[PDB]
Amino acid sequence: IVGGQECKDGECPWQALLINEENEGFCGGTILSEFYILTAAHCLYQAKRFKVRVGDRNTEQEGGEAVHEVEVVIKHNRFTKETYDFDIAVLRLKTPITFRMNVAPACLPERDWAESTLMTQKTGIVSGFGRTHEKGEQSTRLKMLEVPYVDRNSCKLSSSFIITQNMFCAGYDTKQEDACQGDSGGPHVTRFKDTYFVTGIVSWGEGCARKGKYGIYTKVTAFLKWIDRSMK
Amino acid sequence: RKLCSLDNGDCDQFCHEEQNSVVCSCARGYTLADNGKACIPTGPYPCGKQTL
Ligand SMILES: O=C(CN1C[C@H](NC(=O)c2ccc(Cl)s2)C[C@H]1C(=O)NCC1CC1)Nc1ccc(-n2ccccc2=O)cc1F
Ligand code: NA
Repeated sequence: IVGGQECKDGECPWQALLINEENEGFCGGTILSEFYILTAAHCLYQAKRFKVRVGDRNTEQEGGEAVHEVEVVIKHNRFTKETYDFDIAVLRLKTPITFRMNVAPACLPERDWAESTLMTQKTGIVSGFGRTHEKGEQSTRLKMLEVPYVDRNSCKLSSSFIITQNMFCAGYDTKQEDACQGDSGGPHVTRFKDTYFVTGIVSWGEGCARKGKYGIYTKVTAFLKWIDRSMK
Repeated sequence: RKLCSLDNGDCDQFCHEEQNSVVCSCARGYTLADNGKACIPTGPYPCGKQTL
């Protein structure tokens, strides 16, 4: 996360972190329930063996932080690096998460209500332990960042790659705030009356916080049914 | 003739227009209140709520 601020206690409880073998987080995830984490399909190709940590906010102090092995990985069959289209996956954990301080699931919204009510808000919230500068280092602290929804037309113009209807853009033209490397797979959530609903998955960007470029997110409304089926 | 486009049909969470009226509903882990508008958590860690 470039810009934004550290999540305060209890504020980003659906945040999960994908940790490789050398125990370093490389992607984020979103807690959807006790057994399932939402993440980006493209994260899967940055580790053959990885686990999921929850409850963390500072990777420099080690209570409540907890690691979970992944039992089953459900990658979208239509994902591909060529396009980054369909950039989504669900993980089943081998042992269930116990919800507690800093560990709770985000809500899956109903699709049409989310399109007409969540996606039409001004901003959503993205969070992660990813790099705090494009070339910087990952943050030991969980951070969050308010990101404006950006109009699909503008993002298309702004972009050097094809933005599909399974993607949306959020962020800033020039302001130095964005998600970044290491945030991929993590939550984009939209608050509606004190409740936070999953609206996006950090997916990709040309750099991080670049001028004239935005954050690109998997559009969760496009896959609410797919997640449902993946979780059953 | 009621709409979700005005104060979300007075719903706490999901709103749909049904037979010229609004019907509210809630995410899993919540039960719709008797008043038909509010969403009442059924456990202590309902989705989408910060653990404050
Ligand atoms: O592959 C990267 C790598 N990057 C991704 C990362 N930024 C992000 O992941 C995000 C930014 C904002 C959001 Cl949201 S996610 C920064 C930078 C990096 O890792 N530099 C490492 C190098 C040392 C500098 N970006 C990327 C991925 C996919 C695509 N892409 C999109 C559509 C079609 C094909 C395609 O390749 C374009 C890209 F520019
Ligand atoms: Na930008």
